[PDB]
Amino acid sequence: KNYTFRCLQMSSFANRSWSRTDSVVWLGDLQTHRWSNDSATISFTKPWSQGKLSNQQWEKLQHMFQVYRVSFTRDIQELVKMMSPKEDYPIEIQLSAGCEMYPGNASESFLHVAFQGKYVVRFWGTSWQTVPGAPSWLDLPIKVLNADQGTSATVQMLLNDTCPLFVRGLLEAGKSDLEKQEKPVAWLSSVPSSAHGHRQLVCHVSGFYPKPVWVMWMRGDQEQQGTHRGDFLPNADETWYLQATLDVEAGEEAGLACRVKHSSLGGQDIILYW
Amino acid sequence: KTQVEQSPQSLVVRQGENCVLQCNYSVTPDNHLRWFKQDTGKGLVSLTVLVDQKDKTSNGRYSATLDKDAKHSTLHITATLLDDTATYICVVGDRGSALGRLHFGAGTQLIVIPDIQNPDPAVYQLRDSKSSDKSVCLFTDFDSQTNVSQSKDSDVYITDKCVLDMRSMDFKSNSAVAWSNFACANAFNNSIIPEDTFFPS
Amino acid sequence: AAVTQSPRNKVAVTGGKVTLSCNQTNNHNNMYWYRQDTGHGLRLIHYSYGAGSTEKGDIPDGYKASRPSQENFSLILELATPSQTSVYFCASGDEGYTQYFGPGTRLLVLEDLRNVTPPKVSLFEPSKAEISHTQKATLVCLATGFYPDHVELSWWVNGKEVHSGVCTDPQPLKEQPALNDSRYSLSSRLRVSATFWQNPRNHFRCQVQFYGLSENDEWTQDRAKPVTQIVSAEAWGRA
Amino acid sequence: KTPQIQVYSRHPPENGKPNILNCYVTQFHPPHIEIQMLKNGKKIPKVEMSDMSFSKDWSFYILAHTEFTPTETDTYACRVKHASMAEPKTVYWDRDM
Ligand SMILES: CCCCCCCC/C=C\CCCCCCCC(=O)O[C@@H](COC(=O)CCCCCCCCCCCCCCCCC)CO[C@H]1O[C@H](CO)[C@@H](O)[C@H](O)[C@H]1O
Ligand SMILES: *[C@@H]1O[C@H](CO[C@@H]2O[C@@H](C)[C@@H](O)[C@@H](O)[C@@H]2O)[C@@H](O[C@@H]2O[C@H](CO)[C@@H](O)[C@H](O)[C@H]2NC(C)=O)[C@H](O)[C@H]1NC(C)=O
Ligand SMILES: *[C@@H]1O[C@H](CO)[C@@H](O[C@@H]2O[C@H](CO)[C@@H](O)[C@H](O)[C@H]2NC(C)=O)[C@H](O)[C@H]1NC(C)=O
Ligand SMILES: *[C@@H]1O[C@H](CO)[C@@H](O[C@@H]2O[C@H](CO)[C@@H](O)[C@H](O)[C@H]2NC(C)=O)[C@H](O)[C@H]1NC(C)=O
Ligand code: NA
Ligand code: NA
Ligand code: NA
Ligand code: NA
Ligand code: NA
Repeated sequence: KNYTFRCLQMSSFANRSWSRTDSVVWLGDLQTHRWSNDSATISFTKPWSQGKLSNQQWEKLQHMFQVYRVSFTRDIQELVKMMSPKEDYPIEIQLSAGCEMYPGNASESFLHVAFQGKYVVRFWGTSWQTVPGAPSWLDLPIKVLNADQGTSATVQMLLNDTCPLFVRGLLEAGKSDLEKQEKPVAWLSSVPSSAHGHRQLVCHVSGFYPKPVWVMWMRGDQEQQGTHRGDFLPNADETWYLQATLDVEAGEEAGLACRVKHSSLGGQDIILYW
Repeated sequence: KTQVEQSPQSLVVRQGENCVLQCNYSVTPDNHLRWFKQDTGKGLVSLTVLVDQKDKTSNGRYSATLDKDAKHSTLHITATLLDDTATYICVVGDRGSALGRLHFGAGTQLIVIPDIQNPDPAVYQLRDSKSSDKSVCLFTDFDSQTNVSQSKDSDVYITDKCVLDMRSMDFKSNSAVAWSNFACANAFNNSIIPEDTFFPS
Repeated sequence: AAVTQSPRNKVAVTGGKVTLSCNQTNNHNNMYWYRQDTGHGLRLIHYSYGAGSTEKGDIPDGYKASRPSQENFSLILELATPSQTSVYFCASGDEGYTQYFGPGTRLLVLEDLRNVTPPKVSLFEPSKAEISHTQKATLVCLATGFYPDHVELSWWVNGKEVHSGVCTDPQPLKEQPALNDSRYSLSSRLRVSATFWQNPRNHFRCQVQFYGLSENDEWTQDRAKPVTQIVSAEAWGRA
Repeated sequence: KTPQIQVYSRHPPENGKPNILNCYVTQFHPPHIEIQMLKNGKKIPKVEMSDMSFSKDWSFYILAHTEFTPTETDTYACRVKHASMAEPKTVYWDRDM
């Protein structure tokens, strides 16, 4: 299948003096890197996080990021002074950067920037641009950022060349983690559903990887159309948690089963009878 | 002590000699490096700017290298002229935009001793345009081997030597001036002056 | 892309107010003030990203910045001190990295103005002996009795400044090197061809611009107030 | 945005059996947040936090978890302080939910 490599930067600027930048890196829904503000170096969160980079290529790439993090912090502080007093502290800046990998040497790279939680700027082709809906005052920051040909050449290289090359290596090195199968375990429970005579049956499903799963409340062969899947919730061990609720009438509980289909079960569906 | 260091601190060369000036820096990042020439009590004249990881530039008799890996630049002056006498200043810009700070080296002082081809050492007396009882003594046309010493008598004033350039005639000459309230025969006694120095009258 | 500074030279007293002005018609958003002291590179005092913006540089202490317009960026020394004796450089720029530098301002802050004295200027005409020996004619200019040493000596022929065949002592000499606030002397030569000096339509002038008191500096002594002024000496060519 | 808090166990809850309790805090900004996991209204020591990350919509999320052993009597909760709330929000673990 297709995998998106996502480098997520969160930068908080409380006032002229105080700031922190924290980064996490995801390949699909698996974390590959962490870079805490407190750490001089990027941390691997998998044995295979260096992908197929030599030690010298990785050291070179890390050194570039180390200079970037310091430079970025000063650049934002200077841009605030430049736009003063239009924009003031506190300021949150987020970057989402990476590449989506497609079959047959195809990929697309992205670098999106959010200011105070709104997507306002991307890197596109050879320059920074504002996106539809961004405020006009960003034209000055963009003009200043776009004067820096050295940064533009580096960003172009990272998006066009480094990202897809690095990620092709990660996919090879991490293949056995990315393709892991972990079995769901299910269990049932019930509560009042703020309706006089109505019960809410809950089917809990936990420990499954990967994410795609099917969970249905059932009377025999009849799929209970009232079934509501909650959100996919993460477990600490890089597996998933999901619950499916059914609002029933007190007494009708008898005859209901919860059925779970998952790739890990090799066709042996879980059926739990209330 | 600082992020940009220049060597030598100072140097004296003779006209027509080449010299090399060094700049070493710790500035990070290093977007570009500029060489300025600053003549005495004047402003900054850009000679060259280097921008690439391994860079070479030229500007007439000036050439420069930059190696961003070594954080090292050299400025080469070919065939020095009197007018190269100046301070040479290395500057590193830490961005390719107005968000940049400039990091200035403290400079290298270059002195170029001019070549006096046809010396004619002499001591002339010059009279005041207004009150012609006043005069100065002009020691002129000596080659750059001759040193002019301050007077032993503290009521006699003697300037350091000074080279002028009559550009249209392609002609340079050294001179020093002495005055007091004393004759020109005696003015430069405390200096070792050429034996064939012309004293008119 | 030109930048101008005024004044170009200023003598001030400790405790006095000094304003250094920088003007730029490039429509540059960005302006920068530096000082240059022997043994150091230029050091950033204050900068500005536009009208109403002032930002502290590396060494802002003892200076206020003012950006009243896109064109003008001023450095204000509210209480001048001797440590602010320096050469001050202004620069401007757009979004690009290039800073375009002005020509510099020389500031001297004296403890006291009591010894400030303008020069006497004397022009010494060429020796007939030099002319017969060399077919060249050296004029000498002498500025004497001045304090402090903030003078600019220039040569003018027929109302136009000359540089060819000129050289001025690189620093004034002290008239009484024993004394604390010695007066200075400075000499210059202008060397021309004998035929040029011999032409009686050639008017030669040695000019000394002296930097001293402003019209608004207080003066308590009997002698003339030693204000900023030009003193010059002139002679015509002759056979 | 006002933080959503979801409390759930890793394994089926059985009285007296060790387990892991998850507190998943989502849809909040700015990212400054204090998350406490409580036993009988008292701070559980040595609670593990995931790195903070953010979703497609740029809102922040983090997973807190801790070892716990459910009993008939003990109550478990997740308490969140965030600028978007005058008062701390507390969500109680209900095994039946
Ligand atoms: C794992 C690898 C795969 C690739 C993953 C995706 C890659 C992209 C991920 C994150 C972005 C990383 C960007 C890396 C740039 C690194 C370049 C660098 O060296 O650091 C540079 C860092 O400076 C920057 O580029 C700062 C980053 C650009 C700003 C990012 C924000 C863009 C949007 C603007 C924010 C909008 C809100 C602002 C308004 C706030 C005020 C109100 C330093 O530049 C200087 O040194 C370099 C030498 O090293 C020289 O080439 C270069 O001429 C000179 O100026
Ligand atoms: C890098 O690739 C871009 C085009 O790709 C787009 O922008 C990237 C940053 C990344 O986001 C991709 O996934 C995007 O599809 C090249 O940009 C073109 O460059 C030429 C001239 O250099 C220009 O005329 C085109 O208009 C640009 N394309 C666009 C859409 O603007 C860029 O040159 C590449 N740079 C290098 C160094 O490889
Ligand atoms: C800049 O911001 C930081 C972080 O917000 C300020 O430090 C905080 O101050 C409050 C007191 O009002 C404390 O409760 C926090 O615990 C502090 N946090 C940290 C990490 O120190 C800091 O004081 C601000 N600085 C200035 C100059 O205003
Ligand atoms: C985030 O990391 C940065 C970078 O290390 C910290 O900045 C340093 O902080 C100390 C003060 O604690 C300064 O003296 C250093 O000079 C700073 N380093 C640089 C490169 O500026 C920053 O303090 C950290 N932020 C928080 C909130 O801890
Ligand atoms: Na690895
Ligand atoms: Na690896
Ligand atoms: Na900056
Ligand atoms: Na040098
Ligand atoms: Na300085």
